[PDB]
This record gives sequence, C-alpha cells and structure tokens, in this order.
Amino acid sequence: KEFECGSGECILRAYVCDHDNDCEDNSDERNCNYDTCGGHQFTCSNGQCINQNWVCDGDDDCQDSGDEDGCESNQSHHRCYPREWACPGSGRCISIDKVCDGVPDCPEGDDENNVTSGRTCGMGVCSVLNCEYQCHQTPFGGECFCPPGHIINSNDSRTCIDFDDCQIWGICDQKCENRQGRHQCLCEEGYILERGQHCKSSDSFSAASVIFSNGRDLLVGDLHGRNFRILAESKNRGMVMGVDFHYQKHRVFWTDPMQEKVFSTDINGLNTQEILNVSVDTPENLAVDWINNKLYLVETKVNRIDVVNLEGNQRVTLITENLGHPRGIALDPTVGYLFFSDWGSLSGQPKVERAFMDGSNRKDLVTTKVGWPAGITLDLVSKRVYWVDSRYDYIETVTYDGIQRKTVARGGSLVPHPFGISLFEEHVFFTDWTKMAVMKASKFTETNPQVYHQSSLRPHGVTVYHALRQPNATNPCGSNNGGCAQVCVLSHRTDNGGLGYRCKCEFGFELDDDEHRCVAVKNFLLFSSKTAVRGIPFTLSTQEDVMVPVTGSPSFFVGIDFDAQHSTVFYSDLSKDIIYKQKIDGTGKEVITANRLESVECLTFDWISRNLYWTDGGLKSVTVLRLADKSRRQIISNLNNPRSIVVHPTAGYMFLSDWFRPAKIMRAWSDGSHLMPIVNTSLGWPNGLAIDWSASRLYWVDAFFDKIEHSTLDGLDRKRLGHVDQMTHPFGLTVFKDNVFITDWRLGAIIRVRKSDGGDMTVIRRGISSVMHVKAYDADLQTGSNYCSQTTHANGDCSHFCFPVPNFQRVCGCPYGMKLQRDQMTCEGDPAREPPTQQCGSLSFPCNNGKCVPSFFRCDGVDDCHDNSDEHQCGVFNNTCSPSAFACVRGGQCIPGQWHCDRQNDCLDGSDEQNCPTHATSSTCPSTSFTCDNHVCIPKDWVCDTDNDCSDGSDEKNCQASGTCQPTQFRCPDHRCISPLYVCDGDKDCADGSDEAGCVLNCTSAQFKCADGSSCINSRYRCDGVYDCRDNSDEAGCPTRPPGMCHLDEFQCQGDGTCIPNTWECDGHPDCIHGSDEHTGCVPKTCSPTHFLCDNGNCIYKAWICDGDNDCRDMSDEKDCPTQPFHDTGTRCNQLQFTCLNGHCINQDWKCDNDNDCGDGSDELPTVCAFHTCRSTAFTCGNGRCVPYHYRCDYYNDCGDNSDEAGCLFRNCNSTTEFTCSNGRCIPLSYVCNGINNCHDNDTSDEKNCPPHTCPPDFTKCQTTNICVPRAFLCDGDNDCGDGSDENPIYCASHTCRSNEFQCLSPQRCIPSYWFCDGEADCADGSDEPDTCGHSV
Amino acid sequence: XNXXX
Ligand SMILES: *[C@@H]1O[C@H](CO)[C@@H](O[C@@H]2O[C@H](CO)[C@@H](O[C@@H]3O[C@H](CO)[C@@H](O)[C@H](O)[C@@H]3O)[C@H](O)[C@H]2NC(C)=O)[C@H](O)[C@H]1NC(C)=O
Ligand SMILES: *[C@@H]1O[C@H](CO)[C@@H](O[C@@H]2O[C@H](CO)[C@@H](O)[C@H](O)[C@H]2NC(C)=O)[C@H](O)[C@H]1NC(C)=O
Ligand SMILES: *[C@@H]1O[C@H](CO)[C@@H](O[C@@H]2O[C@H](CO)[C@@H](O)[C@H](O)[C@H]2NC(C)=O)[C@H](O)[C@H]1NC(C)=O
Ligand SMILES: *[C@@H]1O[C@H](CO)[C@@H](O)[C@H](O)[C@H]1NC(C)=O
Ligand SMILES: *[C@@H]1O[C@H](CO)[C@@H](O)[C@H](O)[C@H]1NC(C)=O
Ligand SMILES: *[C@@H]1O[C@H](CO)[C@@H](O)[C@H](O)[C@H]1NC(C)=O
Ligand SMILES: *[C@@H]1O[C@H](CO)[C@@H](O)[C@H](O)[C@H]1NC(C)=O
Ligand SMILES: *[C@@H]1O[C@H](CO)[C@@H](O)[C@H](O)[C@H]1NC(C)=O
Ligand SMILES: *[C@H]1O[C@H](CO)[C@H](O)[C@H](O)[C@H]1NC(C)=O
Ligand SMILES: *[C@H]1O[C@H](CO)[C@H](O)[C@H](O)[C@H]1NC(C)=O
Ligand SMILES: *[C@H]1O[C@H](CO)[C@H](O)[C@H](O)[C@H]1NC(C)=O
Ligand SMILES: *[C@H]1O[C@H](CO)[C@H](O)[C@H](O)[C@H]1NC(C)=O
Ligand SMILES: *[C@H]1O[C@H](CO)[C@H](O)[C@H](O)[C@H]1NC(C)=O
Ligand SMILES: *[C@H]1O[C@H](CO)[C@H](O)[C@H](O)[C@H]1NC(C)=O
Ligand SMILES: *[C@H]1O[C@H](CO)[C@H](O)[C@H](O)[C@H]1NC(C)=O
Ligand SMILES: *[C@H]1O[C@H](CO)[C@H](O)[C@H](O)[C@H]1NC(C)=O
Ligand SMILES: [Ca+2]
Ligand SMILES: [Ca+2]
Ligand SMILES: [Ca+2]
Ligand SMILES: [Ca+2]
Ligand SMILES: [Ca+2]
Ligand SMILES: [Ca+2]
Ligand SMILES: [Ca+2]
Ligand SMILES: [Ca+2]
Ligand SMILES: [Ca+2]
Ligand SMILES: [Ca+2]
Ligand SMILES: [Ca+2]
Ligand SMILES: [Ca+2]
Ligand SMILES: [Ca+2]
Ligand SMILES: [Ca+2]
Ligand SMILES: [Ca+2]
Ligand SMILES: [Ca+2]
Ligand SMILES: [Ca+2]
Repeated sequence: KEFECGSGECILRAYVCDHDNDCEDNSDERNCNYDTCGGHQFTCSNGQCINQNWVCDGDDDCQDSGDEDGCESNQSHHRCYPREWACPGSGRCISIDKVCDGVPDCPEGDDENNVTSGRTCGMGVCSVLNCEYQCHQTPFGGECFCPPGHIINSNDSRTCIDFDDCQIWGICDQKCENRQGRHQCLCEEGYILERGQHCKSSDSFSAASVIFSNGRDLLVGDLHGRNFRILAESKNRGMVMGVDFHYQKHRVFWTDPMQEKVFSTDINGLNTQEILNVSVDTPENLAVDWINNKLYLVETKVNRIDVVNLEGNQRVTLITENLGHPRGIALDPTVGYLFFSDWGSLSGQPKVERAFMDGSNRKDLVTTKVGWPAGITLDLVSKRVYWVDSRYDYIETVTYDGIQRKTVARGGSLVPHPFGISLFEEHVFFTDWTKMAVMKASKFTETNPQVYHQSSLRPHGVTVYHALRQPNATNPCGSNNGGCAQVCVLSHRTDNGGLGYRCKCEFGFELDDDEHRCVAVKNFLLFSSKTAVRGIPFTLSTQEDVMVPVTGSPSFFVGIDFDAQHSTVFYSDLSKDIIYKQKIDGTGKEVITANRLESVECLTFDWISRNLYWTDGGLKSVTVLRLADKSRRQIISNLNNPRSIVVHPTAGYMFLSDWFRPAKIMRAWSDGSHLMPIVNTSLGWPNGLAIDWSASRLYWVDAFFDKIEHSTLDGLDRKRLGHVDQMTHPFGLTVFKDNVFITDWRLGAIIRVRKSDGGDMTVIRRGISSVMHVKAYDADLQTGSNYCSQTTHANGDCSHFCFPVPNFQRVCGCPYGMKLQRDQMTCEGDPAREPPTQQCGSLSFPCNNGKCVPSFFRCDGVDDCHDNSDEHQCGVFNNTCSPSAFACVRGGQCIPGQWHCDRQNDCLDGSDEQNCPTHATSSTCPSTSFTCDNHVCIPKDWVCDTDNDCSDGSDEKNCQASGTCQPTQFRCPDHRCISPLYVCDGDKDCADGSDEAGCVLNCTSAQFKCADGSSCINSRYRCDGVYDCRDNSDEAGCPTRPPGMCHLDEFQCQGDGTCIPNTWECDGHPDCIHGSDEHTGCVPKTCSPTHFLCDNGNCIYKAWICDGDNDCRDMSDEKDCPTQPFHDTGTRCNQLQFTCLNGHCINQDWKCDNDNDCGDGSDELPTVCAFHTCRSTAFTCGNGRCVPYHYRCDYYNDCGDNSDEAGCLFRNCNSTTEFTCSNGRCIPLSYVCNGINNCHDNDTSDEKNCPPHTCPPDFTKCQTTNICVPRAFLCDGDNDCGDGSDENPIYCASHTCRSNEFQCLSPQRCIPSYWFCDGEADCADGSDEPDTCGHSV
Repeated sequence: XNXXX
C-alpha cells in the first residue's frame, strides 16, 4: 500500500520523496526527482518548491528560513560587519577608519568623546585581549579589528573566524565568489572589471546616455551632464510623462497626459509620430518588451495595464482586477516577469506587485511599509528590483522573489518626493518632485544624492539609453507568431509547458478551447459610468475587459445600447449633450445627433428596424431616429420625469418609466401611440426597465420601496422578487440567462442576483464611482424579422421609418414636417402644420456639428462645439475674438484668457508672453501664511513636509535633518515634520505610524461609533440598509417593523398588506392594489374660485389655462383649449361591421379588398371605396384597395392590379433541379405535373399531367389538362383542376349536372346524389338538406 | 433624490 522504509517503518506516499528524512535510513530521500521550480514557485536552499505567496509571510516553510530572509526593511544589523563598528542608537555601522577619528560619523555621534558618558578615545585593555590581527582605539579603549574574511567568534572578541565577505552589501557591484582571496568580484559578459570592485560597460558599445522628462520637454545628456540636448519639444501645452526606448531600433517612446496621446521618435528626433490616441487619457508610465516587440502601457483614467505592439496596432488589456492606482511598471523579458507598482487598490492596501508578462499569477512582491510606491527599475544582472516611495520617502530594493529587503536612501532631506528611477551600472538616477531635479544616486548606500539636472518644473520618469540595458534573449513568439491567431504575448519561460508564451486575441475576440484560434465575441456585460463606458465578461472568474473603454476629457456617460450586426455600441454624454456610436475595437467614432438634446437619460435600439429611441428628461419627451438616414420626431411629448425606455421589436411594444409623484410605467405601440399605463399602483421611483426575451416578461426596478418586480408585457400577473441585501437605491437593470444585473447608486457597485427570487447577491464590481445603466451585449438576441424587414422588399415599403405593431403588423411613419399620403405608406411635405425650424436661435451660434453654443462663445479660445467649429478662422475681420479671450496681434489667432502670460508661449507669435507686469508690489499674504519665492502663499504649518506645495520648492528649501520642527507641526522620529490635521486621522502618514498609533477616536453629535471603535461614520449612514462599519454596528438595532403591521407613519393596504407613507393616504391617487388608500372616509378637496381644480387635485391660476405648459402636471389645464381663435327590417349591425344594401353585415377589414362579401358588391362598390382609406397596418394598392400586408410578395395576384407583387425581388430557383414558375414561385422539377398544381401561376403550366393521356371515370378528366378532379367539385368557387373543367362553361351552366348529381345553391356546386338529401349538410348553407326534400333516418 | 447628478 504505502512505502515501507528499509528500517521497518511505513510513511505516506505524499511525504515520501519530499526532502523530509522520515525514516533514519533515508530510503525515500536516496532518489532525487526534485525538479526545478516553475515561475509561480520559490526555490528553497534544499530544493523544495513552495508557492510564491508563501514567501515572507511569517512561516519558515523552507525549513532553512530561505523564504523568510530579511522581510523587514533592514531595521538593524546582524552583529554589524567585520572591520566595522556598531552605533548603539540606530544600528548604523561604520569602520575603524571613521571611529574615534574626531568626527561624529553616525547619527548618535557616540563614536567620539562625550561629556555625558565620560568615554574617551584611545588605547586600553586591548593589550590583554591580544587580538588575532590588530588593536585600535575605541571610546571604550582598545578593541579588536580584523582583516577581510575575519569576524570575531561567538562572544570571543579576541578570536576571529573566517567570514564570507560575499554577503556584505555592495562588496561587488555585479557578482562575487568567495573561493579565492576570501572573496573575488566578477562581471557579466559585456561589462569589464575596473579596479577590484567596480564593473563598467565595455567600450565596444556605441555610447551611453540618460533620457528624462524636464516636465515639459524630452531631454537627453551624457552620464555626467556636460551637455544636454532637447530631443522632442512638446506641442499644444504638452507634458512628457513616461519614457522608454528600444536600442535595437533606436526609437524613444514617451507618453502625453495633457494631450492624451502617446508618441514615439528616433533618437535623432526624426519621424515623431503618434502611436495611440484612442481610449488613452492619462498614461502615467510606459515600458517596452525589447525582444518581443511590445509596448506595455499604464492607464489611470480607467485603471488598467495594456500591451500594444511598437507601431500601436494590436491591443489587449492584461491586468484589470483590483488594480487601483497603477503608477510604475518594469519588466525583464529575458526571464519573463512583469513588475508594476500600486499606491492604492480597491482594497485600501498599497503594494508592489509581481506578475507574469501576460498578467498571470499576480503576487504581492512588497507589501509592508510601502506607502506610495512609484516607478520601478530592475537590476538585470543581479536580479533585483528598485522602487521609490513618495509617502515614506525612501529608495529600496528587493530581489525578484521579494526577499532581502535593503534600503539605499531614506529621509526627508535625502529623497523628499521621488517619482521615477532607473539603473545603469552602479547609479540609480531618480527624479525628485521636491528638490525639482533629476538626481544621481549610488545603488548601494548614499549619504547624499548629487544633483544631475536642476529643472524649473516637476521632472518625471527617467531612463538610461544603452545597449547593455537590453540584454539579448531568444524570442518564443518568433516561430511563426508562436502559432497564435492574432496576438502573441510573452510569458514566463516555464509557462505554457516551457513554450514561454500565451496566445491572446485583440478586442472583439475571445479564445476558443484550443487557446490558439480567436472567435468573434458573443456575450459580455456592458455598463456605463461617469468616467467610462465599459464591457465586462459575465464570468466573474476573469476580470479583463472585452471592449475598449470609452472616455473623454469631460465625461458623464448615462445611456448605452449596442448594434450587434455592426459590432457597434451607442452611448450618450451629458457633459456634451451628444449621442455617439463607436466600434468595439474603438475605431470609427461618429456622432448620431447633437441637436436639441437635453439630459438624455436612456437609450434603446430596435435592431430589426434600425431605429434608436432616447428619452429627453429636459425636453420631457421621447424621440425616435432612423439610422439609415437621420430622421427624428418626438413621438411622446408631455411627460413629467421620464426615465429608462425599452422596446420589444418582435412584439411591437415600447416601455417607458415615469417617476413624478403619481409614478407609473407606460406601454405603447412602437409608433408612439395607444399610450396607456400598465403599472400605476404601489410605485415610487421606477428607475430601470428590462425585458426577459426568453419568456416575454417585463422586469422593472423600484427605488422608493427598494424592490424589483416582474410581470407579463400586459402588466398582468405581477410578482415581486425577494429581499436583496444592501440594495438601497437601484438604477440599472438587465436580465441575461438566469441572472439579474443591477446597479445601486448608494453602493456604487454592480450586483448580481438570481432572476427567479432574491438570489445569491454577488458583487460584480465595486468602487465604480457614479454608476449608470447596464446592458447585456448578445449577438444571438439581435435576431429576427418582422414585416418591417422581411425579404422580397425593404423597410416594409414605407418611406423613412416603419414601426412594428403588435399582432405582426407594421405602420409607416415620417419625420417632423412630413405627412402621410393617401396610400398611408409614402409621406409628403407638410409645412402648413409643422413649419421648418432653425438649428439655433438668434442668440446662439450654430456649429458645423449639430450642436448649439452661446453666441459669445465664438472665438473664445476654447473648443465648446466639440468640433472646433466655434474656434475656426478666428481673429480675422467680421470674426473678432471674444472679449474674454486674448488675441494674438498677428496671424489671426485667439487664445483663452488664462493662457495670457502664464510662462508658456501659446500665441504663434508669442504675443501672450510679452510686456506683462512683474510688479509683485508690497502685496503680502496674511501673517499666518508662509510666502514662497513665487509669491504664492501657504500656512506656516505646510513648510518642510516634503510636499511641494509652493510649486517652486520654496517651502521645502534649506530643510535640514536637525529635527527642529515648528510647534504646530508634529515630528515623525526620523522621517519628516507633519501637520496636525494628519495626526490621528485613520491613516499612517509617518514611516513607522508614530502619528497614528496610541490615539483614540472622537466624534461630534452628527457621527456614530462602530462597536469596535474602528471608524467614526456619519450619522446619515446609521440605519440605512448598507453595512458601513466592518463589524456591522450601524445596521444592528435598527427599528424593526412590527410583524404584520407597519410603522407609525405608514398606511397599510388592507388588500395586500404592504406599507405606504401616510402622505399618500387620501391624496386622490389610489396607490394600494385595490384602492384601499382612497376610501370613502377621505375628506374631499376644495379649490378657491380664483383657481382651477386640476384632475389630480391641484389648484392652478385660471389665467394659466392654455398658457403653454401643463402647470397641473396633468394634461388638464392644456387638454381643453378651444380658446385659440384665428390670428330595412329593424335590425342593425354591430359597431365594427360594415352594412350592405341587402344586410348580411361584414367585418370592416373585409371592406374594399377585391372580395365580394355582401353579394351585391356594397363592400366593394366604387362609390363606397372612393373615400375609404386603408388602415395604417394594411398595404394600399395603386388601385386603391386595402389588402392585408402578409399578402405582399406571395407570388399571388390577390390585389388584382399586381401592385402588391410589383417590385418584389424573388430568389432565383435552381432551375437545374427546380422549376421557376411564371409567377416567380420556386417548386422542384419533380413536382412538375406530379398530379396537382403547385405553382398556381397565371400560366398554370405546372400541372399538365404529362405521363397519362386520359383518366378513368369517377376521377373525371379535366378540360385542357388531364388532372382527375371529380365532378363533385364543380362550380365550388375554386379551380380544382385549374383549367376550367370544374367551373365548366359546359356543365353547371347548360343543365343541372349528370343524372347522378345535384347542384348546390351555395356554392353553386354539383354534388353526388348520395350526398343530396342524405341527412348531412353537404352544401355550405345546407341547400342539400332542407325540410322540403323530406327523407327519413 | 432620484435625480441624475
Ligand atoms: C545583442 O545582439 C545584437 C546582434 O548580435 C548585437 O548587435 C550587434 O553587435 C555587434 C557586435 O557584436 C555589432 O558589430 C559592430 O558594429 C559596428 C558598427 O557597424 C562596427 O564598427 C564594429 O566593428 C562591429 O562590427 C553590430 O553592429 C550590432 N548590430 C547588429 C544589428 O548586428 C548587440 O550588441 C547585442 N547586445 C547585447 C547587450 O548583447
Ligand atoms: C392604471 O392602469 C390600469 C391598467 O392596468 C388602468 O385601468 C384601465 O382603465 C381604463 C380606463 O381609463 C379602462 O378602459 C381599462 O379597462 C382599465 N384596465 C385595462 C385593461 O387597461 C387605470 O385606469 C390606470 N389608472 C390610472 C390612475 O391611470
Ligand atoms: C468672415 O470673415 C471670414 C474670413 O475672411 C470669411 O471667410 C470666408 O468665407 C467664404 C464664404 O463662406 C469662404 O469662401 C472663404 O473661403 C472664407 N475664407 C476666406 C479664405 O476668406 C467670411 O466670409 C466672413 N463673413 C462675412 C459675413 O463677412
Ligand atoms: C559563547 O560562545 C560559546 C562558543 O562555544 C558558546 O558555547 C556559548 O553558549 C556562548 N555564550 C553566550 C552567552 O553567547
Ligand atoms: C489619431 O491619429 C490618427 C493618425 O494621425 C488620426 O487620423 C486621427 O484623427 C487621430 N484621432 C484623434 C482623436 O486625434
Ligand atoms: C473631541 O474631544 C473631546 C474630549 O477630548 C470631547 O469632549 C469633544 O466633545 C470631542 N468633540 C468632537 C469635535 O468630536
Ligand atoms: C444548383 O444545383 C446544382 C446541381 O445540383 C448544384 O451543383 C449547384 O451548386 C446549385 N446552385 C445553386 C445556386 O443552388
Ligand atoms: C394571364 O393573365 C392574363 C391577365 O393579365 C389573363 O387574361 C390570361 O388568361 C392569363 N393566362 C392564362 C394562361 O390564363
Ligand atoms: C526545471 O523545471 C522547470 C519547470 O518546473 C523548467 O522546466 C526548468 O527549465 C527546469 N530546469 C532545468 C535545468 O532543466
Ligand atoms: C427644428 O426643430 C424641429 C423641432 O422643433 C425639428 O427638430 C427640425 O428638424 C429642426 N430643424 C433642423 C434644421 O434641425
Ligand atoms: C467680434 O466678435 C467677437 C465674437 O465672440 C465678439 O462678438 C466681439 O465683441 C466682436 N467685436 C470686437 C470689437 O471684438
Ligand atoms: C502686505 O499686504 C497685506 C495685505 O494687504 C497687508 O497690507 C500687510 O501689512 C502688507 N505688508 C507690508 C509689509 O506692507
Ligand atoms: C530648531 O530650529 C527651530 C527653528 O524655528 C527653533 O529655533 C528651535 O528652537 C530649534 N531647536 C529645537 C530643539 O527644536
Ligand atoms: C424588532 O426589535 C424591536 C426592538 O424594540 C421590537 O422588539 C420589535 O418587535 C422587533 N420586531 C421584529 C420583527 O424583530
Ligand atoms: C376649499 O374650501 C375650504 C373650506 O371649506 C378651504 O377654504 C380651502 O382652503 C378651500 N380650498 C383652497 C384651495 O383654498
Ligand atoms: C384612411 O386615411 C384617412 C386619412 O386620409 C384616415 O386616417 C382614415 O381613418 C383611414 N382609414 C381607416 C379605416 O382608418
Ligand atoms: Ca520525505
Ligand atoms: Ca513562508
Ligand atoms: Ca569619528
Ligand atoms: Ca431607497
Ligand atoms: Ca468657444
Ligand atoms: Ca501663455
Ligand atoms: Ca514625501
Ligand atoms: Ca510643504
Ligand atoms: Ca495620520
Ligand atoms: Ca449603514
Ligand atoms: Ca393615495
Ligand atoms: Ca397651463
Ligand atoms: Ca371585400
Ligand atoms: Ca399577393
Ligand atoms: Ca405539379
Ligand atoms: Ca371548381
Ligand atoms: Ca345531404
């Protein structure tokens, strides 16, 4: 069973051969598989592999403490070092060459004579010690000191044992071996050893230069700063942000957050081109995979990490989950890791993260005491990462596995505010935002960083341009794109079975089960927010987007919908009042309409008729628009507060929600007619509507009672869903498969519940800012065809738009200023009723885009039309600049006033930076506020906090480590001074948390205490339905509604049992399901004689009736406006039946349709059909008849004039095997003269009965074809033969049938004698079975 | 209030 050792012991198989000795014979440890660990594992000293997350967590998993080595930030030494002395105060180590030399060389200064201790420097008892090497003076007297590779033994100062100098920090810059000379340095290939410690780059490479951003421009210089060259200058107030290069191709890349673009250029400054300009808005940093030809990009408007090729074509998002605030990025393609930094996540934790170069296997590389981590650089030859921190103000380094943390700089006087960093050989160049300069720093330990280039602006990311910075390595994707269909993204060398790459697909595609071939995406969750419009996979197991985010500089997106047949999404932008359309990939952005849009709150798309509906909450109306050609009209106009609208194309219904006090949900035909409420009882704030396509059930969301309901499309069979946890205010709603997706404003999240009950509430997103509608993208849903988009014709034969109508019918419509002609399908101009209108009023400038702007916004220097059309050809005569803008004196250019003398040359001729006042004057800010050299003023409390408040560094100048902060400012022990407003604020602002530890919370009368005291929340959040405190102390103990009854101030519906506010009791509107809240005990409402009592009970001035607006909020005051002046037998048919001259009423749909139904032709008399017009759902022939629409293009001349087969396009039948009849019908050739007619064409050439020349009796012969239709079907109203022999000009017209048959009276049909008077009615009216004929049973 | 901010 198990494994038995050679010593006679049983050991489990899992612990057999796992580096554990087990039995003393070590039988299970003689064999060695113990293969090298993968990318996701850490390798212990003994060869055991453990998962990367186990590293530096507190557990000695490796049994050698190799995974717990130096996780602290080098708090203190370990017995100091050989030939070095330890300062007791802080653990700093200095050598004897500085000890007792006469200078305090460590922070405590204990290495010299002190008057408080009496210690003196000189010889002493060392004569008795007799040390192994030498004696030297210490303040305690003579003490031992030993050469390299000699350290004192265990509590034996006199005895020195050999030491491994290879473990000392900075002994050799690249590599070290201890087998010879007690140690020896060596260098990687390409470097050349100088002296005996330092490795420098060989002169076989062309040159070495450093590239950094000046804060405005892109600079370059040598390693000593003798000469500096501007590489590329920023245009249009640009700002170089993050820089990286590619030595093989001699290209330098840099991002632009102000211009929201990413550029690239040659090292000579030639061929500067834009790499990306779509969906990239704040590219903080950048990185280049130099062997796979990739460009990894950081984004912070929608926090994500992208990868795009060097030219910028193939794009795909890699990391999106919990990514918070990404700032730094670095990578090592040769080994295969991606390192990126994060100064705050969706969880409050900041961290430095490690990942594979395709986003897999994310790990917290450095987590403790990380503050505000910033850009990251790598030591490609020693396998270490370097990151800088702006909060705790240090530069630190850890290995690729996060072990052996060592600090190279620390303090508010050393690195007050680092941003970027880069290594070359032995120096870390780091930008600092406080000293306002790129600084050169040693990469092991520094007493003071040197200034490399002092700037007037905040500098930014730095890089060192050299070949050795990009070591050579093979390309896993080089073997024919790695076999991937679209994109090959490099990964760890041990990933994908050693192939070292993982296949990816560009936006709009997903990987199949082969993980090699891309397929078009079918489903994803589309949602909108204030900042972006995003598309997310439904499966919560993955997190990355499927569609590019949609974003702008001003942004407030609300409504969204999609067009699956074009891979297109629509959206609105309330900051621009425009409706856009954009592909999934991001290309092809176009506007739909930008004219007369006022707070469009929602959108919906009729995917069969290609009509777009949107709801104007400002105009208080809903509009429809045809995408084929811009054609819009208001179909519902007099609403109060309309919200989300949803349309059902196949059923021909649209649904819209209104939440004014008499809240309701309406339904109407897609035409915009037959408006009626379907849910008006027990509603408040019905925000979101959604439709279950698989069941034709309407789902809607309420926000005043915090409920989600559903019902049939008729509003009947209403059901509520169960209680949903932490739902307080839902806005969006979407039903897809078995899940219901909702968005809550109070949560600021997207939650998922089961669509049949309350469900398992699962949070999809969190911290999504202001969140708006959701929508389920699904290409399978957008399938179907009403009569509006049936083949053999187009658009239902209607000009402009045709509207689907329930019961499978269509109604034609035309835009504003158009009227339907007599045929009810084509529309003519109607200027008499709806005159043409201008794009803008007389006080506003119409842009080239359909928008409208104030007339004094023309030529103000700011693009307000979103087309630059208001800032076009400005500065010339008849086109002067606005009084607010500043005009350049030459060339006709107007610029914004705020750009006038702001130290940037904006005007093309520089007129904006010439002869403006230098007089700061004796003007002074108040005595409380410190004054900078820039004359900006800040309080004294802000000075020397390592924050560049003055924007010129004046408040941080001459700051020193003396530890002598102002009385107001608190002092971190060795970090910086700090303001009181940050002491005891819930956040650790000092490095060690000295400003937060030991304090207590304290709260006013408007706040509440969590039970554990962890936080002091606002009293507004007490008893709200949302768990705010971590211990849930807020919602515990809230008032509980008595079982069955309701609260004190809440009416109860007697018929249902639900609760409504007492303000709704006796208000005139029945809110209860049975109208119990408007009982007969309600006091009647009275109105004054000077007012008008509106139908909802309001009192309004009688002057205001027909004044121009529904002041009652009901149509009452505007409905009744005739005020506008100029300035035979007795029986009868039913209401819907036509009356003939001879009676026998016929239904009105039979009127004037080429069928005689009255007998006398009254339903088809030319006088009757002269004025009659077709119903809107019926096709009008050119003759004037009204055939049902389903008769159109059906091979049959049912209209008579062939007007309904005129213009029909018919699919060509395969004449090689089918027969194309004369009427266009497609029938198989095998069915030609098969026995009965199938074509039924005018030709009637289908059924010729080709083989036989005659037919026997009973099945009698027909006239021109030998079909065997019996004579019993003679004169029966249809041509059974199809050749006249049944209608028979010979029989049934000469004399009454054969001797064995009788002719019926209706139809005039000859029937067999054994049918005649047999006891069963064989004629249609029973003329064969009257009482006259007699006969018996 | 249920108003789009
Ligand atoms: C990574 O590998 C590439 C390709 O092997 C290296 O680039 C090439 O390096 C060689 C030297 O080994 C260069 O040859 C030299 O070229 C100059 C200029 O023509 C000439 O004056 C010298 O006499 C010598 O022939 C070669 O130009 C260079 N470029 C290419 C594309 O072949 C690269 O140096 C390697 N980098 C590292 C860090 O290993
Ligand atoms: C609330 O909606 C209901 C429908 O669910 C309305 O009831 C209809 O009222 C009309 C007359 O206005 C009747 O002709 C219908 O037969 C009623 N039911 C149907 C089948 O629609 C009710 O009027 C609405 N109430 C308010 C206050 O608008
Ligand atoms: C306002 O001044 C501008 C600048 O001269 C004029 O712009 C010209 O307009 C005409 C007609 O649209 C165009 O054909 C020209 O190309 C425009 N620019 C040039 C080259 O002159 C504009 O016409 C002026 N408007 C008025 C009313 O004077
Ligand atoms: C001192 O060093 C000796 C070396 O053998 C060791 O045995 C002893 O335990 C040590 N004592 C202390 C207190 O460190
Ligand atoms: C992006 O760049 C391309 C190429 O220069 C250009 O055609 C396109 O108009 C640009 N779009 C924007 C928004 O700048
Ligand atoms: C804060 O602290 C004091 C006690 O130190 C307490 O009396 C006071 O009411 C608290 N006030 C505020 C501002 O919450
Ligand atoms: C028509 O039928 C022939 C013979 O079966 C076949 O080869 C051809 O592909 C068909 N063409 C069309 C358009 O149906
Ligand atoms: C074809 O239609 C015409 C009327 O347009 C009709 O007169 C003629 O009889 C029809 N042809 C046949 C074979 O019946
Ligand atoms: C050890 O195994 C890993 C996978 O766990 C890699 O295959 C690696 O290349 C192996 N190392 C050697 C030297 O073969
Ligand atoms: C003018 O306004 C009407 C509505 O009042 C229509 O929207 C019409 O299309 C407008 N005309 C133009 C040119 O936009
Ligand atoms: C010229 O046009 C601008 C457009 O904003 C202003 O209307 C301005 O008042 C005009 N006149 C002058 C003198 O600038
Ligand atoms: C500077 O300006 C402030 C605000 O007006 C006071 O007037 C102050 O007295 C001034 N300081 C001096 C030295 O004149
Ligand atoms: C340090 O300098 C400040 C400067 O305002 C004060 O002079 C202070 O008295 C000094 N000494 C100490 C110990 O804070
Ligand atoms: C809720 O708690 C209150 C506390 O006063 C009352 O006990 C009330 O009866 C409780 N009701 C329910 C349903 O738990
Ligand atoms: C109606 O009459 C009552 C008295 O019966 C009050 O005067 C009331 O104020 C009247 N209605 C209004 C709107 O004034
Ligand atoms: C025919 O058209 C007229 C207008 O020309 C009316 O709309 C009439 O109602 C229509 N016919 C029917 C049956 O509705
Ligand atoms: Ca073992
Ligand atoms: Ca561990
Ligand atoms: Ca000294
Ligand atoms: Ca609520
Ligand atoms: Ca403007
Ligand atoms: Ca300027
Ligand atoms: Ca700082
Ligand atoms: Ca400051
Ligand atoms: Ca604090
Ligand atoms: Ca709460
Ligand atoms: Ca009521
Ligand atoms: Ca009115
Ligand atoms: Ca008829
Ligand atoms: Ca027809
Ligand atoms: Ca046939
Ligand atoms: Ca017949
Ligand atoms: Ca009969």
